[PDB]
Amino acid sequence: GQRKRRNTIHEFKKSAKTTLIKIDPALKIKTKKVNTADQCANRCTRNKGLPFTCKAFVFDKARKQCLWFPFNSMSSGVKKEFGHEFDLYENKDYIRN
Repeated sequence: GQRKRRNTIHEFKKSAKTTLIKIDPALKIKTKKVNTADQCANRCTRNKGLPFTCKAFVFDKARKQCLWFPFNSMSSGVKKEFGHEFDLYENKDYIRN
C-alpha cells in the first residue's frame, strides 16, 4: 500500500516533450498503453522482461502510453523524436555508450 521506493523512474533521465526512435538492426522498442510515467518505471525496472532490461522509455501524456527503448538518445543506429506531450526516461545506469 505504498510503493514509495518501488517506483524507479527517479533513476532515469527525465526529458518531457522528448521521445526517441531507432534505426539500427539490433535496436527495437516496446509499447503498452498506460497512465503515467511512474507506471512505466515499475514496468521498466522489472528486468527479465525487456530484451534490453529497459535502458530507457517514454510516456505519452496525451496518449497515456508507454514506450520502453533499449537505448537512449546517446545510443547509435538511433535518433530522438518529440511527441509534444511525450516523455523521455533513459536509465542513467543504462545510458548506451
